[PDB]
Amino acid sequence: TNEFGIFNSLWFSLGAFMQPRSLSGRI
Amino acid sequence: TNEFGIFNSLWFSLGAFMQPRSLSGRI
Repeated sequence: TNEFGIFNSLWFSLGAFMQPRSLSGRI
Repeated sequence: TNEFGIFNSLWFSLGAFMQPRSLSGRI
């Protein structure tokens, strides 16, 4: 569960390093 | 194996000609 948060934190950091319809994180 | 590097070099050249979560090449 701890690593699952690391892989995700690295994915959101890739969604950070700039460029479905989950309204929450969508806006 | 030599052609596999050519098809890829042409794919990375397309990723070059500008516009998953492999952190390495991600950043």
